[PDB]
Amino acid sequence: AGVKAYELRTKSKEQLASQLVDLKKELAELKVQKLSRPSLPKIKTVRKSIACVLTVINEQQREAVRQLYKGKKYQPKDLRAKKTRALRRALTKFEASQVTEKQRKKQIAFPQRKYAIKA
Amino acid sequence: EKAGHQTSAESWGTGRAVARIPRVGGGGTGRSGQGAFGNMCRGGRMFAPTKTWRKWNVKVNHNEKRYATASAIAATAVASLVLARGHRVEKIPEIPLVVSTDLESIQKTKEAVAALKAVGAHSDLLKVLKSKKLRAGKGKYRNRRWTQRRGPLVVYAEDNGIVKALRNVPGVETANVASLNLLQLAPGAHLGRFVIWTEAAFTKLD
Amino acid sequence: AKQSLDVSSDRRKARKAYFTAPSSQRRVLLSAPLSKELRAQYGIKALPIRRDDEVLVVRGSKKGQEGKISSVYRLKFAVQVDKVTKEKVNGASVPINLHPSKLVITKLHLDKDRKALIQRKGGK
Amino acid sequence: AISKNLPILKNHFRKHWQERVKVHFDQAGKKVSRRNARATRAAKIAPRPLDLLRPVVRAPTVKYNRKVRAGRGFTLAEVKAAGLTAAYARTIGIAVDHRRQNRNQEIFDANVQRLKEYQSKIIVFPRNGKAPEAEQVLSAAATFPI
Amino acid sequence: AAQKSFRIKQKMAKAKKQNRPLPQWIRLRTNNTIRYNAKRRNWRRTKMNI
RNA sequence: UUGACCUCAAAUCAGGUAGGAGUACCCGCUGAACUUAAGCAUAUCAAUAAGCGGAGGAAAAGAAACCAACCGGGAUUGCCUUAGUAACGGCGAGUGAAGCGGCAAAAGCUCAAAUUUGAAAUCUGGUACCUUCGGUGCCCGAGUUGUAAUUUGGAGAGGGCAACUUUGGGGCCGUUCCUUGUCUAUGUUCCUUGGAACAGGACGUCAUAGAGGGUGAGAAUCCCGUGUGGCGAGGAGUGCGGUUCUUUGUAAAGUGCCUUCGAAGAGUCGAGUUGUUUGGGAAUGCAGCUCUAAGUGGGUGGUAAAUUCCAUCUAAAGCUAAAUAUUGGCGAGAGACCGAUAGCGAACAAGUACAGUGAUGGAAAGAUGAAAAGAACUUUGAAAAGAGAGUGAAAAAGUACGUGAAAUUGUUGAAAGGGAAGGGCAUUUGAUCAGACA
RNA sequence: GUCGAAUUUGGGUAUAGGGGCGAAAGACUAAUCGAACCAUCUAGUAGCUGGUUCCUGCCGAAGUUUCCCUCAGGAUAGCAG
RNA sequence: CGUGGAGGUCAGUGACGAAGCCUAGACCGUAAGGUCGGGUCGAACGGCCUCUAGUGCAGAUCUUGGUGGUAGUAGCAAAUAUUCAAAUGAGAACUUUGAAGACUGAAGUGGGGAAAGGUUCCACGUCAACAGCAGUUGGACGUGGGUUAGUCGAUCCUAAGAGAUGGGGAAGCUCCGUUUCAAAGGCCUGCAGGCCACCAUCGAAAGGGAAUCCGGUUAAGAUUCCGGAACCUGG
RNA sequence: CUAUCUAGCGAAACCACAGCCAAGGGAACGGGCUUGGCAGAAUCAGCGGGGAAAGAAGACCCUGUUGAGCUUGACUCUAGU
RNA sequence: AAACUUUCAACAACGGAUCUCUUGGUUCUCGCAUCGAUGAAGAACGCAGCGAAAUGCGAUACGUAAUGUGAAUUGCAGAAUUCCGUGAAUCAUCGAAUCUUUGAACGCACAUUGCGCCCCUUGGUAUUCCAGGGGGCAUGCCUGUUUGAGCGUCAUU
Repeated sequence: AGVKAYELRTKSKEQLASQLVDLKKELAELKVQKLSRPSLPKIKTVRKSIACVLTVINEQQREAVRQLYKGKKYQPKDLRAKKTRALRRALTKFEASQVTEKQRKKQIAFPQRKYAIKA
Repeated sequence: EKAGHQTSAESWGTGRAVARIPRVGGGGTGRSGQGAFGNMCRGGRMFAPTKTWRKWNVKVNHNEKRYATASAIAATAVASLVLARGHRVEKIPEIPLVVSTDLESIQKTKEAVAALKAVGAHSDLLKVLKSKKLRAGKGKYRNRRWTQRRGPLVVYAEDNGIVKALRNVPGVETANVASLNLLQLAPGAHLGRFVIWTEAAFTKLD
Repeated sequence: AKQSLDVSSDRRKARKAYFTAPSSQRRVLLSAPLSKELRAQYGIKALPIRRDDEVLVVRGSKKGQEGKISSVYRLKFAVQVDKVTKEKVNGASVPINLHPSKLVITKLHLDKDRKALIQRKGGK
Repeated sequence: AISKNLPILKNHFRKHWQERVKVHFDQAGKKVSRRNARATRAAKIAPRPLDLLRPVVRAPTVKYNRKVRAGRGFTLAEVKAAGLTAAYARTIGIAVDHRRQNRNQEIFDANVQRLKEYQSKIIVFPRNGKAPEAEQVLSAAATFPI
Repeated sequence: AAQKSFRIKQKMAKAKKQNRPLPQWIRLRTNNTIRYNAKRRNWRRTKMNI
């Protein structure tokens, strides 16, 4: 098992750094033990624990930055949506719906009507 | 279109004491020096490769088509030809068989089947329920594992559940009078099916 | 007899799927039916199989034998059972592998999720 | 080569034709596609009957100066003769042309009759939301035959 | 060649690790088909071309 | 001196964008030959392959400087037919369209040229705030060498008179469609064989489920699933429905009749010539060069020129979905296909191994068994191994393993044999063999 | 044969295919040169050579005319079915 | 007649044994071929009426694979040459040690390296395969170990020469040129001072080039490690 | 030093089937066929007459309405100038 | 007479034909439209407890997080701090991250693991040197900003 991110996400940056340091220390010692003994797979768990810790830390900074750029014009390029290149260019809903005033008048005057053919 | 053609094999000619099919060049591999483009070579190009624009479908005169259906229908009323295929029509209250139109309103396969056994198609439905056999060719790995006989044809005018009540009973086919597929009426091009008509259908034939 | 076009009766795709399928779906393919007693109890016939349930056999050379699951083997589509072991000439005991469809359950290694599922399926 | 008494051929197969051959195995699938398209269009249509009115026409040159044909559009002339305008007409299930100048009085009359018939014959929903709320037809190829 | 690119030496270690036989625990794996390495290399017979 | 302007620069200036990949289909450009002509140079292959540029999910084309000559039709694209036709051509080989008609699918439209002139009314950006694919204010800036409103030739504008007619943006839930998940019947009863019964027999049961698959051998009823229905999750959205608020507004549209008018695209059109291409023929289109227009005009009307009429459109600026294409990519479903020397080169650690300096070339290779139960232990031998034993339904299934052919070889057995063997007819001799009755 | 110069040679560098280099032989140009190698067009065409898969029955030929840049081939007539 | 496959039919055959194979055993057919019996083998297959075709091989110097006579034959013959004894081991013409004779004879069969190779170098174990005999040995097989730099080289400089930029041609991938018709910057003292300028870049493990030697050490490394003594560059 | 004999190893070309001759006739020079002569296992080393011996779809020759290279006051064009 | 040659059968051998099989191919129809400088495709290198490859991932390295399932994986051992749990699995799903060196490839180069410059920060006495860490430095074009040149050019001192 080991550690769990839902337990870690309640912690702070400093506690997480200490945790990470402890994990790297332990990992170093385990590498020493790995040649003293034929096999040692407890090292996998601490390896994955480091990954989980780094993920959470990255998340904290990233969400801090996001709430910092909350509702700003230029967001960072690693924080915009990725959708795909051709879309990140292409028109917006606004620009697509932009319409000249002549066409507006014709649409309002003569829109397509609902009709039926019986009698 | 590219099979047998992906090679770049060109003939060595004559003067190398061998046949002048095109050979693969290069080296260091078993294929190096091997015969190529050809129906007779391994890894080659079959004779007259199969094309999609073979004629697959056949236009037949519409009248001739209707003629054949009429002949099949007339053969439906001949007990010899139905017996001759091995439709089980030995007992038969009377032929052509006509049933009340209330059978179109059956929703359950069980109720319909019970009716069928009562009229006397049990032996034919057992001809199917005992003829299920494996196929002898290579069809089994072409999604044609099982072979069995062809049972009776129920003819309805209006569908009110019977077709779905009968889509699971093996060997039995259904039809509307309007359509009447020849493939059902003369399977294997052998005339005389055991046809069960409904009253409404028998009237609508005129 | 299918009606849904989205389904296929292709031999190849079927066998392909069954062999390449993952542990998730193999959990279902290794389902087993229940005893008459358990069926009477819960109004249901079969379940995915799991470990530590009890079981009896109904087929095969080992028919009539009983036991509990030592271990599931979804990688072989099989089961392994205490009280069911071949003795080699070296005398080593070795478990025999079984397809669950040829078994019957007598007890259930019951769990929150298991009971929830049980009430989930009903038994229409 | 030449051989026995036979009519002479001209078969134009010297030109890598095998690469460019279209077969129609999708003769059926495209029929399905089209039926499905029409049905689905209709389903979303708000019962406007899937084809707009088109006018009666004097069928060009001599081979077919006899026949009478469905054209494209109804001549603004004949429109305002019926008593309306092109733009409103297009909102209605009508099709309008600016070419095809009317020169034949009976065709003038016939088309205006069609238009008046159609105007009397249809039922338009209000610009607001609530109405008699439906009944669909998909013709106007047929209910006003030609 | 006693004065060699590091790129080259990188590839040397790569080939050194790629030249070996199978671990045998694989041959006992469920549903195996791999009895022997088919991609081995020996400097006497065949070369790397670097 | 100061301040502008025009032009051109710089900046790791603020923010943006293009490159390359892929390339079945698409728009272009460039561009052959083998070949055919029974030779061959024109011609054909071919306006193709190769080479280069550039896109999309479809493209492209498209609302007539049209088809026509009828009583006329009326954007484009595709199918049928027109037609193997008119026409082209060493009139030789050969090539070869278009209108009309029927069907599919359908949809129209915007810019320029006009004084807002009782009022740049237009727009990017920055900045604060906000209900943020955006919006209000402020500021800077662009801009009259012209942004906005109007109008686009089907017309239309200006004024005058006269009335009539109609409008909008929200939230709300529902519905639609996707992503999907879940629930949705029936024996494992008895007997036979077999290692195993998924076979046989008997007895049943479900069926809007007897399609397929797995399971120790052909399984509707052992399992998944099938089928029919139901209940939810998350999302897109505006197609539809229903609610609920404002109130646009003193502003927009449309409608009649009198009047003044009524702008309409130039190194283009057109012509000559050259080259190419075309069915296009005294010149179909395209491009180069030379000449170079007009406004009751211009283009065309498939025989060049002159003359007079007629008819049809209105270029030289532009946008536009669907029908259509698609060996690529992704997800499906099917087959009278091939079945391991086949079928993609590749059913497997195949574009791999391997060759070549390199471009490039390019393999072979499937199957124990139900399960390794993969042969404990003894014995001989250095050991491999053998002999035993033993598992297994079978070891005639022992990792060189399904079956296990022939060439070919060993042993055994039978037989012959003076420089061939083999064969036909005939028969002895030998070895063997079926067939008739109660 | 030559062996201190028109020597021999390593390494780097330049020249590319109707092109390169050439104290010139049509020599060399990755064992390939009176036009390299790879792929493609391309399964190029070939009046020429070779081959062309089971039975039985019934019938049963020609190698001649005429024209052909025609003489190892075609068309046509004839023989045959 | 026969092969693959499809529709239909024999409520066809079959694990109590399907097809497949062998069978100097038999039967039918003029024949194409069909049937039966025995042995083997283990999972599907046939008869009939029709349909359909990638449908029947002795050849093609046909293709792929495999096996044969040739034949235990040809033949394993250059480089002066080996021999004795022990140990080892199942086993020694060939392994090791030792002893004899002999060679290369420094223009070496020595020692060192550049190119190239890539762990072959070294240790232990080890002989199924290779070492055209052998094999206790090995550049083999198996597993591991091992390559230490301020001073050696690369790194820098430029040569022949290639190659961006500004530009120009090119439909175009791109071609030309490298004192180019360019508004091409950095040197000191936020700024005032002040002077200069054809300014890309790459291109030599043999050219130019800053500086290190000793003695010792390992199974295998050393001007790289150790001990000691120096030098150069920069600050 | 080989060949030769032995231990061990261990290919290849070629192969319709094969392997005694004469004469005849014959596709006009047969190992086979016809008539004759003859004819005894298994063989070893050499041997170089024959096997119209093998090597190679003849390079000379002729043909092909197949080409290429080169030339030229051939036909037709062409970059250039 | 043996041997030898040849034929036939059995048995055994060489060899892998035949038959049966098939997680493959091929062909057809449907449905959809989504690469990339927000750094692709592709490449190289390295990553597991015990791996050579395939496969998957990138120093968080056969993967991390979240979600769904709800107790496996499996060749061995190790785990289980659980198994009525915010919780197994190479599970599925996938919307958040990591994403070596490269590559259009973007500091300059590139047979180099080559040599520079700017900002911030940290050690060595350090604005200047060395080192470490962190972040940056391509070109073209556009919109605009600021600074600017020109007797191009206007008005006035």
